[PDB]
Amino acid sequence: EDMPVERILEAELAVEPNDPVTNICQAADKQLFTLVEWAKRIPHFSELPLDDQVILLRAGWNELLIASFSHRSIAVKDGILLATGLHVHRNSAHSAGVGAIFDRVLTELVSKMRDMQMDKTELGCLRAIVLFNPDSKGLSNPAEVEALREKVYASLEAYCKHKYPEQPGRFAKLLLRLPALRSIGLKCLEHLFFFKLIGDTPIDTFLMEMLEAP
Amino acid sequence: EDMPVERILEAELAVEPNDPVTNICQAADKQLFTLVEWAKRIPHFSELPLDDQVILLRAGWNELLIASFSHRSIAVKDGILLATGLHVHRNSAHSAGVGAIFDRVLTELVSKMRDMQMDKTELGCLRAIVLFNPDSKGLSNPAEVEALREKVYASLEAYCKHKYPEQPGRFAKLLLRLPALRSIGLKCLEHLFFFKLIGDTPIDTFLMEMLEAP
Amino acid sequence: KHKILHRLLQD
Amino acid sequence: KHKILHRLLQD
Ligand SMILES: CC(=C/C=C/C(C)=C/C(=O)O)/C=C1\CCCCc2ccccc21
Ligand SMILES: CC(=C/C=C/C(C)=C/C(=O)O)/C=C1\CCCCc2ccccc21
Repeated sequence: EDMPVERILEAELAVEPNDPVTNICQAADKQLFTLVEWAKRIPHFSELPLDDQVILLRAGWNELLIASFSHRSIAVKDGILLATGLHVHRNSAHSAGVGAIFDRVLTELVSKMRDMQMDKTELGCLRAIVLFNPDSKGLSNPAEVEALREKVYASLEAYCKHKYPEQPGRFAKLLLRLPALRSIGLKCLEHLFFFKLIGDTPIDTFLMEMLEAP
Repeated sequence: EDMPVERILEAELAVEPNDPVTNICQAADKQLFTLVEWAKRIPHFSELPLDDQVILLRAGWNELLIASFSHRSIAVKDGILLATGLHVHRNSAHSAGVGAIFDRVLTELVSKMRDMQMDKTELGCLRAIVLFNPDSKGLSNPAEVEALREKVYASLEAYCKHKYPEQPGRFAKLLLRLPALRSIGLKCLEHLFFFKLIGDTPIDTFLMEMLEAP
Repeated sequence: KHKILHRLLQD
Repeated sequence: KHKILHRLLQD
């Protein structure tokens, strides 16, 4: 209740209108600023105590961004579209040493989003659910964050069973990409931690801050 | 269609009536045999080509077993119940060096399963969905495996919206533990790979086979 | 590979 | 810690 899909969609439309790995890290730092503004546009998110807002964003920033550039890449042939406006083809990513993860992104996320034609409203609700992760360690009131998560998918299901009546399994099919997003979110994080360790691959301040402790 | 929740429940009832880490690895090897019999009891699972049956089990054995001992541990105070009949208390697991993961199991899985009172029929359908992972690499017909996954949660939702009419968000709440199960499934796997590397901690043949390549 | 798994699935 | 994140959230 009090979690309209319209406010969520607006949040999605409001924020978004040589080494392939470097370009990706730069695009990630860039989007981290936009991610905060986005979250602020999510209903009741700003009513949470600052500390809890920090925990939620630091907990899902990686999954929230991977989902976004994937959906944006639905029109791309064999690759993804970066916020910076650059394309990263599968062959290019492969020649950089991150072909395994890249393929998982195209196969488990991009392709699947394209086949069911996930709309922006559906994307938004999914990211909102990811944002409202009640399992986040440190939350001063997990039950509260839990309450918001349920309100989000309550609106999403209503949206689906109203926009796509012919597809009664669309709602479940949307939630069934979260496990893959969690898995891919974790692998990507491993890569970032390795890149930081090695030294090569420039990492900006905000992206760098996210790789802090915990 | 042709995926009754009764067959699934029966499958769950049919299979199940000093170092804490060692006892856990032994219990894992033990359950791996029971897992196969279980799967065979899952509708249409045996109609898939042997090679695909191998891929599906090797892909989800870890999540399928973690979910099962967690649900079984719902009655436990602060710990889990092993198939072997042994209890592993949180303090004990902590003193073994696996306290971080153990806590995540009690907090994100056991506790959450206890609060909503997930029933065996719900547990079964969830594991069935995990078993039918269409993202598994190597599948000769992913679309087919995909079809079965949808039939499973189609029956589960019907079951829920018939057994717990007062809780319209129960279905989604069940699927919303998969991301956590995927995450916890991966961390546990890391531990097993480390234990094998180090040398200590005896690992039986079947458990050992699962840690093969890929 | 997967010697045991195959045997248990065939039986 | 989380210097930048806090600033962007407060503004
Ligand atoms: C964690 C991450 C944030 C994505 C940022 C973007 C791209 C934002 C935007 O441009 O929309 C994803 C990464 C960066 C770490 C290396 C592994 C990796 C491999 C293939 C594709 C992406 C990634
Ligand atoms: C992967 C795994 C299979 C579980 C097997 C059982 C327990 C089966 C049953 O007795 O029902 C889970 C493990 C084993 C690896 C070490 C990390 C770990 C830490 C805490 C709890 C469990 C685990």
